[PDB]
Amino acid sequence: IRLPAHLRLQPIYWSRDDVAQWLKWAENEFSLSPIDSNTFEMNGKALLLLTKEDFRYRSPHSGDELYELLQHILKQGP
Ligand SMILES: [Cl-]
Repeated sequence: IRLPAHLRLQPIYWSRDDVAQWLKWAENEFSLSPIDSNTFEMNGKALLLLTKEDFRYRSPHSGDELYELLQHILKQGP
């Protein structure tokens, strides 16, 4: 993945602006339906506490994909 540099940190340290940039990157990188940043106005800590369901309610169309992408990020190697 061509993850942005500042996002190479462990997601537990991502800021709220960092998560804003994360949604921008994914939508562009994976051609996802638009995502409002206001939808996911949170830090990395709070974002990691979300369920794929929660992502979907917040983003009905590209929500679950973001969840799984986040899991890939977290899962460096199987
Ligand atoms: Cl913050």
